[PDB]
Amino acid sequence: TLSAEERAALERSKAIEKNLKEDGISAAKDVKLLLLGADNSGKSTIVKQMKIITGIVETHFTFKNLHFRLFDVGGQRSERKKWIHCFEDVTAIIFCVDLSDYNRMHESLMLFDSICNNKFFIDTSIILFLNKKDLFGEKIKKSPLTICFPEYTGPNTYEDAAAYIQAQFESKNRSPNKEIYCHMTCATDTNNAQVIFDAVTDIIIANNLRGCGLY
Amino acid sequence: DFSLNFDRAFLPALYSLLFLLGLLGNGAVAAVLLSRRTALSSTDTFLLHLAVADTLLVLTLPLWAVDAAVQWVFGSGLCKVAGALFNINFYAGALLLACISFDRYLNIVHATQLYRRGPPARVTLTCLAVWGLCLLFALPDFIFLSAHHDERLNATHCQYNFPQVGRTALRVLQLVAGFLLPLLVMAYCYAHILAVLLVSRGQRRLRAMRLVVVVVVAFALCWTPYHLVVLVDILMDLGALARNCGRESRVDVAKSVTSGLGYMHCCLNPLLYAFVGVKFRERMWMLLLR
Amino acid sequence: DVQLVESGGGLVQPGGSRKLSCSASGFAFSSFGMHWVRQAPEKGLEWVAYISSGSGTIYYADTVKGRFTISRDDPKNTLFLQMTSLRSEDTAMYYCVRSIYYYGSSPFDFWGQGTTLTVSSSDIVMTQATSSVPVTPGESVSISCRSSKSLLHSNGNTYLYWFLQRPGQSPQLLIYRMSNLASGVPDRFSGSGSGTAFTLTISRLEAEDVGVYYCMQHLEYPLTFGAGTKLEL
Amino acid sequence: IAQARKLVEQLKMEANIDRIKVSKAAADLMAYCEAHAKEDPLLTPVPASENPF
Amino acid sequence: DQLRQEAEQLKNQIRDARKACADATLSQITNNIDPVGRIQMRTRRTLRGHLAKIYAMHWGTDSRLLVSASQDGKLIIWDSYTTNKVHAIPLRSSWVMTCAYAPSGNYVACGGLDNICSIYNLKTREGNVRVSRELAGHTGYLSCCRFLDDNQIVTSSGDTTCALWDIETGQQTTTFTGHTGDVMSLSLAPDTRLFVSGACDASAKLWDVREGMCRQTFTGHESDINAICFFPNGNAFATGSDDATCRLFDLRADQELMTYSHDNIICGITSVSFSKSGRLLLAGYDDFNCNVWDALKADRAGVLAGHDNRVSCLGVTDDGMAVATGSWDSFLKIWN
Ligand SMILES: NCCCC[C@H](NC(=O)[C@@H]1Cc2ccccc2CN1C(=O)CCC(=O)c1ccccc1)C(=O)NCC(c1ccccc1)c1ccccc1
Repeated sequence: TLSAEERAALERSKAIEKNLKEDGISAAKDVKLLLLGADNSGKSTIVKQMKIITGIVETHFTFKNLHFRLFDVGGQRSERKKWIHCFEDVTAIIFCVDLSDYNRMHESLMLFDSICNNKFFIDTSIILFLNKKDLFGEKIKKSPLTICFPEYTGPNTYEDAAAYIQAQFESKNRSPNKEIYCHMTCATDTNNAQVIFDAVTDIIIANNLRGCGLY
Repeated sequence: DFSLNFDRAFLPALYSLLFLLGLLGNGAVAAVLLSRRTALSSTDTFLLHLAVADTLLVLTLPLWAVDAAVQWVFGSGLCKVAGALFNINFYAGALLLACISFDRYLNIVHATQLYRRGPPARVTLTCLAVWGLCLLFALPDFIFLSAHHDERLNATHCQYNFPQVGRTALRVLQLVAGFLLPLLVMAYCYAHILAVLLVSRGQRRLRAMRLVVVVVVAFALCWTPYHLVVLVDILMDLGALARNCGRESRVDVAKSVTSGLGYMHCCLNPLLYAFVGVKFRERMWMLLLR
Repeated sequence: DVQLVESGGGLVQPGGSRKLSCSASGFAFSSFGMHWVRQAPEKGLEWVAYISSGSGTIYYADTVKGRFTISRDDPKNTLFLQMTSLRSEDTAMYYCVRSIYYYGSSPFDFWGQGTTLTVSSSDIVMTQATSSVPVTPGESVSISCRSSKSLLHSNGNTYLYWFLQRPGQSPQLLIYRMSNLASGVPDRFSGSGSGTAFTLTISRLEAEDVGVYYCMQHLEYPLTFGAGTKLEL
Repeated sequence: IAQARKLVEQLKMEANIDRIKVSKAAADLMAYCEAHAKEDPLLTPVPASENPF
Repeated sequence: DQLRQEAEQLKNQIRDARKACADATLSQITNNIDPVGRIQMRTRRTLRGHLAKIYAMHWGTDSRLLVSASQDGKLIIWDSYTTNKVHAIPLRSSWVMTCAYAPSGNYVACGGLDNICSIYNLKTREGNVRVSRELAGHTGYLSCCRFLDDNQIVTSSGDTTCALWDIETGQQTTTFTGHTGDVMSLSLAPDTRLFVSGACDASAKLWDVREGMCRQTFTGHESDINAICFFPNGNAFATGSDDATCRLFDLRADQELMTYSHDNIICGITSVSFSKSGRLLLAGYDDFNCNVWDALKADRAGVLAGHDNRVSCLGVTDDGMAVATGSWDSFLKIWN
């Protein structure tokens, strides 16, 4: 850095480093969540505060002094194994399930098992959403929940059927330190951001417990 | 002479064992933390400084063991240096434990207000402040500590030549800045951590609660016995009790034993704050493989 | 297109003060260092002041140190020069020049149109031996200039710049370190040298090459120019 | 029925290649890496005076 | 129906001819060559400033400038010698898995999960880096980018197809098809007339850029191929796979010459590169290390023990004076 022109080059580098540091700070309050689920599962209408912005679609709603970024990876039509590691550091996985699509239930269950047991997501918690309660309650009366799940043995009431569906999904965890925050949401449920926020709060606390040395 | 013989026959071995184990643990902690190529978290930095402080405190122990054995034979300069190092490291350890508790409280209770997208949250400012405050507290040790030649026992030990008021004031400062303030900060922070954890949802909260309770109980049990006896000595000196040879010997022996326990706490520090965390154990395994 | 326009010149009395404004339009003015270069009536170029990008670093010539002050207004894309006490030696045409410094850049590419100022009535020395050189089109030419210190640095870069000033127009950069052809110039120009002797050679001289050629050193401040060599047709 | 029509066509093109012995091919690799062996700073450490790093 | 039998017998004929050529293994001809010894290489530079994980990196043809792409949406150009940051280019999408440096040094390329290859012009009259063109047409993520000229770039995507673009017009000049899985990497031959690509179907094929035809296909890997590099003389290439092995193929022989597997290696290779001579073969694994192989004898000649996370990219300068490696720990290191 002896030369006059080399000194100015060093000055420019320090200007770049300052801007890079500033950009990182401005992107520190952002929580990155991954959206997953089959088609027509309501993964595009979870929180009505969308503010969106083929490929990867992002949604960047903000709520309670925290910037939430939702990434939807539908439309890739590729092998997940080769880009799943790109999301290795996401705070949590938001998994959506439609209770009114019996034929699509099995595909969703396979998706959950693969995502839950992926080597990269061995520690990322999952926020499972079971959408469209009203349709499920209307459809169960006409069609019992036996065709989709031949092993079902309990009654044919809404409370038991929903509980059994939740239990099956939770049975794929097969790992500790990873928790699933299951919730039931309807079409006219505005308080979906609240569910994600409080669920994320628990995930953040657990992560800090690991870093701080309390676990 | 009973107290002197007990010191002679007890202090050497205990201090040697403390030196060995404290070195082998705190040095290992410091090396494992310094092996990190990437940044270090706030609690990691505080633990590193605590390990350094404990290492220095245990390093100065064998000189004190020799002093207890026969006499000081290193002159007044080493008396001053050893005393300053001892007090600086003791205060640094106390304040670093308090800072660790505060950092844990901030990271757990106010988790959603301090969220950061995995940057290095540098905290060296508080470390520098702690070390400077410790030097400020130790200043009197630099000023006053000397090596008197007792004409009653024909011995030579590293003792303060303070006036009686000065000795009492130094004792009160020890009690306030070493025990009361750190203990209160730890109690508040960890009680709030427990309150937040009881209402959380997960499988990792149980170990966190148990570790928090163990840490608080360990600090209290290890340090209270010495400070209570120090308060007893202050009460005796200020005229609240009657002086006698038997009580003097009992006080001396109790001070020796409680100080041994207090230094055993700094010996145990790695087992509580360092070796119980999964992160530190993983780092230890990685370093050992290297 | 890149454009630098200066204003604020005119006639002033001795001991007064004036302000020169250079407004940029058409490039990232925030990212370019800016220079002030003045040319006294038919005398030659002289470096005045320099303000870095972000205003971190500022330099002045020994002649104007204290009297002049250079300021930059990034949001408005303007460059200022405040002159406090003006002597009769400050009369000249003031030029606004841009410079960007990074590995492999051209730090004197564009020059302003210039504004005329009139007032009523150690350093590296670079010399150009010849003042005039008659020549006709189609004939090769060579222009050389020496220096006191060796411009070659430990970096391996020879810090020397060649500028061409046409009659009635502002100077234009041709070679920025020792042989690097500035963007937009024809490839007929060439540069060579070693340490303290340098030469600029033009092949197949054209009718647009008539002007004055200046050789400048950028090794260390204050920047210094050559006397100038004129080509006569 | 039509997807595999081009698949067989490619294999016919790929199967008609004038190949050479691995002995000759392996030897050619050995010869090149030996000829251009003095110009490889990584294979043999370069003097510290000529190292830009 | 009959065509299926025709396909199978053609494969048998290819295998029959392939076996006929094999007379002696590569390790059987180069047994008497004295080893290269222990290659000890020490870090010389540590370029820091990237926040997220680094996914790609390329060397300038002048062997001094570097370009690195990170998941934080920044494309930084470094001065290797002084560790200065020449440029910092923000990206529209932070999901980037590749980056390339033009041979002339005037342009730089970027791409990733957005399915678009972005080209940024560095030598602009305005002094800032501007996105010159955005190439679209791939229906899946972008895996690799490589410049042929100032106006020609070859791209690889997860669509199971490659492409050749004309940057000026922006259209897709030629499309290469034949793979049955995601294409993860490609390397241009020194003469820029042939290039090979490694896909997730555990195969690689040699493509004639002028003709748009699959000249040859190479198999042998048990899993997906993650990296690929040409031999310096252009008559062979090496491939890295999740099989935890690297293999050397020969175009003229049309076979696999050697394997670089070790019993202690359990993880896959993320990057592969050669030295200037072609004797060392540097590969980056998921175990946070890079192993240097004696490409002629398949012996571990050294290890580049650095970085705290997976090594994602490798690079060797055109003059062979240094090796750069990037990892998920957001640090680039230059070795010599
Ligand atoms: N009667 C003669 C001994 C009166 C002091 C008493 N010595 C012991 O008990 C044992 C056993 C024992 C036996 C007989 C003779 C000497 C010792 C030394 N002891 C040590 O280990 C080392 C202590 C020391 O030489 C020291 C420490 C710091 C600064 C300067 C000197 C003691 O109270 N020492 C710890 C205490 C303290 C030390 C010095 C001044 C004031 C207080 C303390 C300091 C800081 C934090 C916590 C406690």
